[PDB]
Amino acid sequence: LSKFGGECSLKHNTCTYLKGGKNHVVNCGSAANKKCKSDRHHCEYDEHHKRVDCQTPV
Ligand SMILES: [Zn+2]
Repeated sequence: LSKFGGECSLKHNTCTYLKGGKNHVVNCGSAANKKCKSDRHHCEYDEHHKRVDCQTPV
């Protein structure tokens, strides 16, 4: 698997995702369409393309 799901922190602006059954962290990004806008919202990290999305529900 190279796309990982998790939850974003509104205060820290980060995506905490599961990889190999353990929590890992990446920053969401600072732009209006990238940052975490709702606490504990779903996020996805695509490790293959090095892209994170802290705003799409799917
Ligand atoms: Zn490729």
